[PDB]
Amino acid sequence: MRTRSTISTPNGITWYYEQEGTGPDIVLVPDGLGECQMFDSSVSQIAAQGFRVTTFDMPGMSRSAKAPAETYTEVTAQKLASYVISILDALDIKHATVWGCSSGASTVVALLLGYPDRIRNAMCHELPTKLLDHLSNTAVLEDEEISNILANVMLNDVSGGSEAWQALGVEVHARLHKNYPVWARGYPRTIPPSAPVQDVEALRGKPLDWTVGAATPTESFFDNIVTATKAGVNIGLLPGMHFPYVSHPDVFAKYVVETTQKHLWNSS
Amino acid sequence: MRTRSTISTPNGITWYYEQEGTGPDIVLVPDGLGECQMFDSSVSQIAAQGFRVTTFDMPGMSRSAKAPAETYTEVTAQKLASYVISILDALDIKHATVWGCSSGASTVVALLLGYPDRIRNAMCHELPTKLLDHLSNTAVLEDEEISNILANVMLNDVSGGSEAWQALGVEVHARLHKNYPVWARGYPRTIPPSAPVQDVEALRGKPLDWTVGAATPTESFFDNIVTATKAGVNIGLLPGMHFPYVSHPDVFAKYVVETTQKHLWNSSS
Ligand SMILES: C[C@H](O)CCC[C@@H](O)CCC/C=C/c1cc(O)cc(O)c1C(=O)O
Ligand SMILES: C[C@H](O)CCC[C@@H](O)CCC/C=C/c1cc(O)cc(O)c1C(=O)O
Ligand SMILES: [K+]
Ligand SMILES: [K+]
Repeated sequence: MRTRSTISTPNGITWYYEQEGTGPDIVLVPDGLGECQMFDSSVSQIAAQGFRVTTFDMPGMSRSAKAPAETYTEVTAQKLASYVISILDALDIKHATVWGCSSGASTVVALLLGYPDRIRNAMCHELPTKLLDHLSNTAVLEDEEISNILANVMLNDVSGGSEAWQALGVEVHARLHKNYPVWARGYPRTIPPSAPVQDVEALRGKPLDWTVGAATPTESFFDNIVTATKAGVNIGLLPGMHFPYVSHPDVFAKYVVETTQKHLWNSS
Repeated sequence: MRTRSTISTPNGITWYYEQEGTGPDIVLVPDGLGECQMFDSSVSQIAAQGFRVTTFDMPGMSRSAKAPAETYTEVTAQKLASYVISILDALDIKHATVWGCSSGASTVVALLLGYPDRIRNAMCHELPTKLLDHLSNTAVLEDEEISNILANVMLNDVSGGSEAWQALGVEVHARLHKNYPVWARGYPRTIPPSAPVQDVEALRGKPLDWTVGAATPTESFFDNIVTATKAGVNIGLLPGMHFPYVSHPDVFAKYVVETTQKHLWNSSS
């Protein structure tokens, strides 16, 4: 029942995407690694509740690598939001619920603020607003050292579940291996300063639901809790750390379905 | 030089207390384990910046164990605040800056709200507001089972620094071993519901500075960040987890000194 295909947008990107289901649109935007196979289990569980679920590899990453260099260098939330609107346009998705973690979180808040008529509601998880020099500094290393450093960070520091992370399988980890240097060179130096959470009053009353990982060290996304609370935005936790859709797919799917259902009720 | 002595209060407690320095009073209230040797390095560093620093073991715990049963059973923030005021009265400490973590955090917020004339400013760290059934359930086990379980929890789950925690040494850990069953039977069922942070508007504008451990899992004191932000109370992080005065004593001491200095400036302003 899964459609697995490609679509070309006039910004030069040939996207790999997947779709499943019929009903209101739910779009799952990847984290910075850009790898939509991380949503595989959850896409079927969400679609089975009466939704059309769409996800895709991000430009320059995995199977969406046929893209111009501007789409995967000096990347900002605003660039990514423009790229996601281009694929929604191409797929004729007029009104979508959106999820994103990491740069995906920055993307979905930029989508909700920038394109309000297009976005039913946004779920953001672990939105990066701080420059971390130790990750910025990986951008100047050789590709093999970047892949080794970041593969270890994901598995041992922020996966929220090392066994589920490894169980993504050899093919996915081979794609991630190639994505690590693209991510290092294009994301950590430019994504955090582009965070669309400088104007707290712009977030107030918006259909935004914000999460942090329950096991994430407090320091990592402390600022997300403070910002959400200042804006009166719903803020809570999902199990695990940076990849709840990998570590806890059934909890993740239930959250996405229940949050979408809450906004469908409110909308009527 | 450090005073190390005992003093009795008319509520029946014989306190073990330590004091060092001259200047404005800073009082370091222990966490639930009630063991003031955890502050030993910090007391000297803080006192050296021009403060009189006082600390003590808590009633029923460590060297303050000669105390009536009411002082270490059915413990609440408000009971602990009344006990701390008793020792501050006994030591003629009229106006104090106070620090506390855990049940100590609940105690210092209860002190600031209940005795505003006595408290210059309060620093609270990791204030418990939720009942945890797995900790409340230790109370029915045998003393040795409680000590073994909670010694392991403190080292592995909340110390913030296994080397520093173990380096407290045999004397301290032998006192903690005896305290674990007292704490388990007296604290976790009654402290969280007593949290004095249910009235958010009562906190607004108060001289309160709130911290959580940087490495603490986000779930543990998520509610503290939310509450502090709702109240407009200063909220930030210290290195480590539940025992920054053990894991990072020099950072802890600098925080206490700088926060006290900030409020001395504001008090004159
Ligand atoms: C206090 C912490 O525990 C210290 C270690 C934090 C480390 O493990 C986080 C690993 C995932 C990185 C996200 C991130 C980082 C960055 O510098 C820029 C970004 O754009 C991102 C992003 O896009 O998500
Ligand atoms: C989501 C988290 O990771 C789950 C694990 C949290 C666990 O490891 C922390 C242990 C520290 C507890 C202090 C405390 C707690 C309490 O419920 C009542 C009290 O009275 C106190 C007190 O007296 O100090
Ligand atoms: K699950
Ligand atoms: K230190």
